[PDB]
Amino acid sequence: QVQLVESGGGLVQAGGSLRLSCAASGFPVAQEIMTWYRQAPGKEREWVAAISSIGDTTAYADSVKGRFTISRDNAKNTVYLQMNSLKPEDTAVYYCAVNVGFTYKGQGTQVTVS
Amino acid sequence: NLNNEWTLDKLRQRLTKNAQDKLELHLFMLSGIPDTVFDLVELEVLKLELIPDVTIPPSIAQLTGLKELWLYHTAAKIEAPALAFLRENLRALHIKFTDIKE
Repeated sequence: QVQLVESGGGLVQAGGSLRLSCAASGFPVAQEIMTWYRQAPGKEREWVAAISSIGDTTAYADSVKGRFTISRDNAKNTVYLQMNSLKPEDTAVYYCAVNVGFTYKGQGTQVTVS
Repeated sequence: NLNNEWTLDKLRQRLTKNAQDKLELHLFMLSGIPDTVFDLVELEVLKLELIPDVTIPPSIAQLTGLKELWLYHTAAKIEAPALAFLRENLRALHIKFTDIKE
């Protein structure tokens, strides 16, 4: 019954900042691996960033090295996808996935970047 | 190239002191185990998370002080000498999985 809803979209050019929320529900289990996937129209799955089950160690793709960041807070069972200094080519609808039986992909919120 | 990437000094800087008072070396989100991690025989607890198509090298026998192995969502193959060394030296095993094959 765990559902992953996403928000935080908008319109902004390069040098912006947004935090996509990977909010989970059902019960507090926000201590697992959250694999982010990005889907620009006309392509297929591409991994963005994953967080260890410990939660203290993680890494992102080399294309977003030093800019992309992820964080989480178990108080309300959500994961924030921190963004800063985004390239104009990152305008896509993202997805966050946690592997508990299924690789659950959320609803997906589009982010518009000029 | 991953074995070439991680030098001994970088791994020793990656060392952690866990709550159980033992030398911890944590590797997360890697294609495989770098063979340089087996050069530091002072390792005590080894944590590996999301390591695909990983085969345990025979070089694991160098880790005399290895006691704890953590396998998080990782299915691993093992060599016969490595299997013997783990059968005769391993103390703790942390298995986190989501499927039988893991």
